[PDB]
Amino acid sequence: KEARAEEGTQQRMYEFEQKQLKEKINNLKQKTDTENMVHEQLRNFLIEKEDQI
Amino acid sequence: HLAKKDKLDKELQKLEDDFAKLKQDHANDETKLKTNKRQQQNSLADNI
Repeated sequence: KEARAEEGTQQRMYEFEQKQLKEKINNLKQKTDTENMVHEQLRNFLIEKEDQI
Repeated sequence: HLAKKDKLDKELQKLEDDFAKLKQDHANDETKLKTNKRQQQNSLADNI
């Protein structure tokens, strides 16, 4: 029972850790996309301001 | 689990590199836009 339950808990923790880790590529892509969106908004802002001036 | 982690952790460096270059481009574009706008303001102020 020790062997079986310890392996089961080890796999539970490994799978939870895998769940947690299989998000960093998505987070990097989301970060790049958010930077692109911020640049888009601020560039529209800058172009509009220069045109108005 | 360790092999899973090692395989997951790759393809990341490309994300950071692409985002860094993208942010550099964003900063350059914003600086250029702001400088052009400020030059337009300078022209307007000289006219005034």
